[PDB]
Amino acid sequence: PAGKATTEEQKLIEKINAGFKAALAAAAGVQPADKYRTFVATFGAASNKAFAEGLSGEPKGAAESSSKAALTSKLDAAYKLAYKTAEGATPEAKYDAYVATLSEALRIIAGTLEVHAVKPAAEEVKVIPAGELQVIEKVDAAFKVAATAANAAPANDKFTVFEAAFNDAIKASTGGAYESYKFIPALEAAVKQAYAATVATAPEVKYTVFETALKKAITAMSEAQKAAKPA
Repeated sequence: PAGKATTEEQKLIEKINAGFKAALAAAAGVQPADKYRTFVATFGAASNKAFAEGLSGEPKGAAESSSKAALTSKLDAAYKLAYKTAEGATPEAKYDAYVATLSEALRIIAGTLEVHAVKPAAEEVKVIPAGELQVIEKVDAAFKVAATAANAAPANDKFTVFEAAFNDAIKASTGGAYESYKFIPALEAAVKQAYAATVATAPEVKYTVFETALKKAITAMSEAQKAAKPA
């Protein structure tokens, strides 16, 4: 699990620079001669060292050489292509241009070997479901003032009071937060039954159903705090 992020190529590409610098750096400061032999002959050793240090297999992937082929094919291609151009390049600056050419070719490889994942909207959890359940404490309490102050109704407006405090009390205390019965899903649908039930129901528990189901439903949701039954 996330054992390693970088790879031998990506990781090594930073080390080969030192080998190359030893050769490229040695190119200048020396006599007009011997500057050519080292640039071509020292590169052989420098590239061999990285390759000799990039020894990897990774049987997990089907690729065995293709992964390293990209590094060497492009690396040698630019090197040989960059040098080859020097032969045709204008003697006005064929050597400086030649050396500069690799650096760019060599630098871009670091940009082409980048994972390049970029996955907008990877689907992340905005909020933990375990929380926001505690607020049920107030909901259960605030429910009382809805039950009594409603009961005082003369058999009229009784619901209105609930719809008043239920929608208000929840929002009024927390106006700037969860403005609407959403803090805990299921209510939006489950509540809807209330109007589907308190219309055609036996004439005896018409209110009791409303009192019992709401309290009962909210209680079940109470057990959620104990355990959210996580995978």
